[PDB]
Amino acid sequence: MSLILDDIILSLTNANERTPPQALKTTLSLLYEKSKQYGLSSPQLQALVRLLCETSIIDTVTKVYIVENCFLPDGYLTKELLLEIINHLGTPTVFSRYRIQTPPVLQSALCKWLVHVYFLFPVHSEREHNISSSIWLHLWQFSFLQKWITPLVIWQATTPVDVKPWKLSIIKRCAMHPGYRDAPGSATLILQRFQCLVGASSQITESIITINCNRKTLKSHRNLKLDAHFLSILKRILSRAHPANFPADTVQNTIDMYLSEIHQLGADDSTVSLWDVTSLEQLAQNWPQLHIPNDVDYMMKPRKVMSRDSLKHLYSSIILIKNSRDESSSPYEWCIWQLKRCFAHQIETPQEVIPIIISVSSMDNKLSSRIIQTFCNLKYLKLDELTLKKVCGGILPLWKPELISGTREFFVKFMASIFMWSTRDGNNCTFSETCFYVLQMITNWVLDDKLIALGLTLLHDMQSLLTLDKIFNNATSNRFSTMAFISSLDILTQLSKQTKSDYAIQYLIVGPDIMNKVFSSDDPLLLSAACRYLVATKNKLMQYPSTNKFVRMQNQYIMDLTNYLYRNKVLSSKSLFGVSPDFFKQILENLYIPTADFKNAKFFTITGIPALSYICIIILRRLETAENTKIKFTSGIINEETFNNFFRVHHDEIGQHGWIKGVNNIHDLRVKILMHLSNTANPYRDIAAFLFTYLKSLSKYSVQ
Amino acid sequence: ISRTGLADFTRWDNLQKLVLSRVAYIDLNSIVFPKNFKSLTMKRVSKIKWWNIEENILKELKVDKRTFKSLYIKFTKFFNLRHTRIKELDKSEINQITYLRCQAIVWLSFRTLNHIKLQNVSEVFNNIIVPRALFDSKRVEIYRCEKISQVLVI
Amino acid sequence: TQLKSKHPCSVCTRRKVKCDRMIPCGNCRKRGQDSECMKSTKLSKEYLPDLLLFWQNYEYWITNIGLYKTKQRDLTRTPANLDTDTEECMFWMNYLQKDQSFQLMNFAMENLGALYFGSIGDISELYLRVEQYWDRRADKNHSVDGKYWDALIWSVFTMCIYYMPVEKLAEIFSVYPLHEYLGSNKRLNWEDGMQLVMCQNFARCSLFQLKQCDFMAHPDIRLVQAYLILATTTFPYDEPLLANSLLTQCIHTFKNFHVDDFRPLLNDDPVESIAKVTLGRIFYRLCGCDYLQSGPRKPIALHNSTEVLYWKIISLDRDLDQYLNKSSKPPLKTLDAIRRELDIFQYKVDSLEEDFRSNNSRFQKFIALFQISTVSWKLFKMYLIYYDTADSLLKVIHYSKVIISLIVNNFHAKSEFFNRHPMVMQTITRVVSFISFYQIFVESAAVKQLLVDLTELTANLPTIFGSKLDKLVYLTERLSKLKLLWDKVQLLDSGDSFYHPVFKILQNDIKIIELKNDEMFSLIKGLGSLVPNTEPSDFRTIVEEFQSEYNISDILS
Repeated sequence: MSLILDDIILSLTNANERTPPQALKTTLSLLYEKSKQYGLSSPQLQALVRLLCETSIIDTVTKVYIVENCFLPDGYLTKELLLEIINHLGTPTVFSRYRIQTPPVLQSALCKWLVHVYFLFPVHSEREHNISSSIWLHLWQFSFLQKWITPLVIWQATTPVDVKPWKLSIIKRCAMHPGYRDAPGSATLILQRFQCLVGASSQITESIITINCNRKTLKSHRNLKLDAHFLSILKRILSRAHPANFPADTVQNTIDMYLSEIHQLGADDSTVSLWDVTSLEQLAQNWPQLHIPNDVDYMMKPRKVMSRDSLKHLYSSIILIKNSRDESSSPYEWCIWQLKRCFAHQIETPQEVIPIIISVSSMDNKLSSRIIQTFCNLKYLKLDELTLKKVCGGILPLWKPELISGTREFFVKFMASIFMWSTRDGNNCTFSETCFYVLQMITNWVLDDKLIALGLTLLHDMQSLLTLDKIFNNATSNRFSTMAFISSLDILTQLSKQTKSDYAIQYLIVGPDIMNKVFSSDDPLLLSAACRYLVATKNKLMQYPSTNKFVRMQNQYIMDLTNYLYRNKVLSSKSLFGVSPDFFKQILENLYIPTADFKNAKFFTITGIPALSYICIIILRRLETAENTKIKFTSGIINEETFNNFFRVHHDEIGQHGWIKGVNNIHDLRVKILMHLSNTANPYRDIAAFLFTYLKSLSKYSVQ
Repeated sequence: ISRTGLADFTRWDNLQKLVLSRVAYIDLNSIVFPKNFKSLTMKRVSKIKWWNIEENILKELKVDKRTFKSLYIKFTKFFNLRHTRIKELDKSEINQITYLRCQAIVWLSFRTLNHIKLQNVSEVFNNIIVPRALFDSKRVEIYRCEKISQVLVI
Repeated sequence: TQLKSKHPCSVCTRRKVKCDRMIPCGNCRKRGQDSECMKSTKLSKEYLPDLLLFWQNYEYWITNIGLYKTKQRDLTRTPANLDTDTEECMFWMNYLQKDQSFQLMNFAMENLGALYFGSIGDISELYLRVEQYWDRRADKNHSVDGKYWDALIWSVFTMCIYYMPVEKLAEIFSVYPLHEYLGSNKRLNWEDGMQLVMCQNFARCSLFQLKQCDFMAHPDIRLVQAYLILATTTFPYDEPLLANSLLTQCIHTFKNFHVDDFRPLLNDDPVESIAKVTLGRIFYRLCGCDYLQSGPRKPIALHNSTEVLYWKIISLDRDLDQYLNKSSKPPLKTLDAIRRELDIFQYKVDSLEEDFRSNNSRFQKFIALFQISTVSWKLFKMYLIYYDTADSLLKVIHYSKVIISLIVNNFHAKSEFFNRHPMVMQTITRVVSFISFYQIFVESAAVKQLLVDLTELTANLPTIFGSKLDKLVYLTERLSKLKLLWDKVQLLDSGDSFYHPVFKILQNDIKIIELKNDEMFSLIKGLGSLVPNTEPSDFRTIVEEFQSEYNISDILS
């Protein structure tokens, strides 16, 4: 690609004095096509522009032609290439008589080239530009190239500082000089350009009127004629070399406005305050010169829009970019001081301060660590329960501490403080609500690869406290405790699905006798979670041996749950939830039933469980309306004694229509309601799904 | 050995002999062996937990453990050791079909094991159950086990 | 979204303000009525791949085993062989005459080529043996060497009659003397049954001579040669137990020679080197018959240009069917590997142009052409049955039509015995069962026209196989009735798996066949001293009605 183009330039440099008949022309001919195709990057141009002046074997006629045609730059052409051209520019003298003189026509052609590609010049560091501007002004005094650097000098000098009286004297004297024939035309535009920079400049208008001409040539001198073919290829070359850089439309536009500037001549650490900053684009230029006036009232108390208030929240952020964040930062102390006042109610009202500080404290997790660690105290809860609750919902689930990895021991003591606070108070239900946010935070710990075991250990201590008599009960309790517990089971269920986390399996496996509490409690939603957890657990624990503590308690759960749900053979079993079945018997004879045909079979089944008793009736009533049978089910509970008595009374009418089709007895009924319960989408589909797998009779109809 | 709870060697499909030395606590329930695993030798091990096989025999027998303690009855002269005592399950009380079921239970935890060796142990927190086939071939080596009280052969 | 019709809701065409094109209907969802959507045309996927996984187990335990290699016999009812009860074997020998047998040998010169040539070679020397056979009959003295040639020629006669056309049977044999012995009707001469019942009697004559020669104690190479001829006909499929025992003895006698490399040796004798070359083609046939007869019954297994080409073609088919019984998933790289050779070895099949003047060349070309077709169908069905590649659906259809038109092409130009080759059933039984199983779950127009011409092809086969023809149509009828039961009963969706009565039928179908191939019940009986809930609803009636109507024990003889 560009390596061969380097060789072509090197080919004209490696060989000298050969004087071939056509080999030199062929290399130049190869340079004609290679220059436009590959762009002649800046390092190549520096060697090429030095080669033309170094070697005089090639005629100056073709030296101008290659500058006009081959010099189509795609590179950055920094000041190093321009300095080499500046070295080529000049005239021989007594001091430089030994140095070979470059042709003046080649210098004029070279001066014509960078004018076309001035738009590609680097954005200067405003340190060597003063040297370059003086150099160009000194080079401007040569007549053969005065007509081409004159449009250039108009361009790089855009400031009142660049309008220097010593530069004014040189430009004016050349026009006043008789032996130029073009300086009065050249000086007039430069003086006009310098006029618009400094202002009125009554000294510059008295010089122009002395050097004024008939101004037809000035009109022609105002217009700068750049070759359209030169720019058309240049636009294509620039786009190809650098995609999404130097667009062709803007490259033509940038040249045009540089040309229009010449036409307009005839018609015509530094401290910057953050208070006055309004535009982010200006802020980008002001970034090296940004300075923040230290005022605490504003920088947090008032975006895609453009305004000073658009950068409002960014002001609190750019200072953290300007200087490293620290605990002594004024914005970081304002929130704590405002927070300190709001708990003590020394502020006017805490309601409006919270949303702004919460958003600030939502990010900057290292800062949020300081806020949470100091205000998580028992004493700070005594002042007001609601204000502690509000801040628990903002910064708890979004915090991931990595400073010491020893904050787990602080939470168990502090979490128990709220619980103990709720005991003697007598409930408020504020303990369960505060736990749910911690569970959200725990999953954030679980999501992170670090401290996976640390988070799981914290979760286990929650279940022991959550499963106490006063906070969790099947007789007198709150939905808050159960709804907090059902979310915890989903965390472990989701943890089982993840395979990228290689954690400790005893953490996933829940306690042996703690599942008797969840199973015995007749909360229909709670029982749904247990079936999901049991099914997901059995997906794992397959490589474990037949004899093991983890797999023995899992099989015990499956057998006990099915006996309590559908098997209806608890008495024949040896135990149920760690309780001997004969204990159940003793209660039964003490219980009274007006007509006890099958006393034992009514209580222990899917229909007899109080959690799933009435929802069983609801599904049946839906079936009766859909099928539109002759007789509806008048009873309120489904059991063996009601079903046969219902069929025995209407046995004459059973023979012709009976009941809903597809069912012959109660045993068929108990599944038919479950088929609908499994068919529809509802929270207790999970109950039927669990019972399908471990019923071996119905598993036959499934494939494999 | 089971620091992470579970220990397996299934991926080592060609493993045949495993040697454990200078380990404090080893539980055989957590360890999972491959299909061709045949020999297991342990030396200078502090604590050992044998396979938890006793209750599985109890369920099949449906006999109380205290009553089962009255069931067992006290070639081995070639390799008798004073440290332990050899006890066997009685054949008169157990039916032949029932006895065959009892032997099959023991082999459930003895899938492909052929050689077992005990050397310099300190305590075993359960009854030691070994099949009659491995014991009668002198492939059960309870050596320097002065702390082991009894071993049951079924 | 899966929109292929772009046709409006028919109920909603009444007021067609909008059409969301959603299933069942966006307008119906706004209307909240799915029943009204069902009343219209209006133009469930996770059960098809698992069932295709299950199909491989089904066809291995039904078509391959339980239809051909199964046999149920009770020793108590079966009468043992007694003295003076072998006169039927002698009667059939006396029925054959000296002149009649020579015409049989003349027919095998050009019509039975590429079958006998693999094992016995030319029959020119056999013409000398048959002349000696008639002379040896008069003499009372017999020799073991003489009896082996006696049994070998009788094996050839069984192969000749099984293959010669019915019209050539009339002028060679007189059916009248055969009526009074069999006791059957005199109205039928050679149409069906009579020709078949003649084949087994001659086949039993060949085995009787070996028992008369006491081959139990005298080993010879002719024992292997005789059996390989019996493998050309349908004899092994009729008595799977007899053929498996005979194959083991053939392997036992063959392994006594202990030949590692069968290539000719320059340092050995020229006749010995030649004898080792012709022993190579016998070994290849033994290896081929081992794979063709592979099953749970036989536990002992043993591991010129056209013969080697024929053998390694079966080796190509060996890799495909090894995954049928196992539940493992073959890797894709080896699964697509076979195709890159399947096309190059089908290019060498048609490399030999033809030779129309002799039927020997035509038959071998027909057999070779049939080999590639029956293994390409398996390879392309291999794509669908595990990977569900879209392009394989059409190719499976296309290759199945190739064997459809290949058999019917043989009925037009004096090649009616071309379709009597035993393995033509093996190819067609697998293709008619897969499409029938495919049509009960996926309905397509292309496959519908593919089933109608297959069931007629089975009825067009020659009626020399007999009972095996009647068993396959019954199996297809049972599969045809399943789609009548699949659509009538709605599919249940538990959320993770489907439950249908037809699935129970398929799973219970395999269990019964596996029960028949169980020797534990025979072991306890053979000793002679050690032998003396929660069913949901309305599904037992469906499954038991079909089980009572159609029983898989019917296809078992």
